[PDB]
Amino acid sequence: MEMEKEFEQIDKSGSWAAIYQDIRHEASDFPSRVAKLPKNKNRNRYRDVSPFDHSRIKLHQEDNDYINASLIKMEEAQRSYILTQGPLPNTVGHFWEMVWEQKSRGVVMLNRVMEKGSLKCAQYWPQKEEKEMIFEDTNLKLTLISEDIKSYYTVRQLELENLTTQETREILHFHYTTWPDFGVPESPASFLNFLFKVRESGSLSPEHGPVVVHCSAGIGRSGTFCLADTCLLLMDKRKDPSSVDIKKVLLEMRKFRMGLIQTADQLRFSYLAVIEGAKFIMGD
Ligand SMILES: O=C(O)c1ccc(OCc2ccccc2)cc1
Repeated sequence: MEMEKEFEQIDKSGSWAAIYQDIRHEASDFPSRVAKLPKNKNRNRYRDVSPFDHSRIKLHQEDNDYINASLIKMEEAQRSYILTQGPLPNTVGHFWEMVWEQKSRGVVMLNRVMEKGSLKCAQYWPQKEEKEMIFEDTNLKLTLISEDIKSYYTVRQLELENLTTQETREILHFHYTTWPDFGVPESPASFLNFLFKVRESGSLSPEHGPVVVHCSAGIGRSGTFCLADTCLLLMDKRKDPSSVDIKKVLLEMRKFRMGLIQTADQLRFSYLAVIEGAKFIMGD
């Protein structure tokens, strides 16, 4: 079926939970043996969210190459994404090592450091120009260059230096700051505006390594971001945009990381975002 009318048909029939459970039943199951080794326990935030072995990002280190991060490679859309958990106190150096080694231009953050009165990820970037951060375990230096605070999101320019070689690179930090502590946003308009700002920066384009996107577990909000982006790109590429099937795209993405889209409300919100976004790309 088309998307917008499938949407109203699920609303009128109130069957979002049943649709979402079908997706959960049909989703791929692949091994995640490296994630579960005892030496990696303090590298995982949640015991039930792990990267598959076949798609995990490897650190370029011989001691321990493990990080909780996955490469989502979308062949028809010609887009790749790295989805990862919010960094932990003992993985902030690994996180920036990955950004460096994978040649990423941008980092997309979809959570606040504290939500619901608890810490959802480490404070992993510097908050003042004159107070830079050094990660001694991976030999990297990180400096805040500039910061632009808007009503729904903040963009930061950061300088990452590899202290072994003295090479430097400019990284863009795109921080969506207004996702509610509970539920999903009422309108997708600010989330879509944010996606378009990431696109306009070059961070999603083939001349760079894959964008790094995270929330707390790296599957829920993060899944919503890449699902909406890929669906909108396919609607632009194909002769028949009504052939784009958001449930089939989501199942393709779940071949590369488990659990993408965590609730039926996140699934409904993803439909809403793609539907409204497709009108702006052209005009209604
Ligand atoms: O009739 C439909 O079922 C439909 C028609 C057009 C359409 O395209 C939306 C779009 C998105 C992004 C760029 C250009 C067009 C999607 C679905």
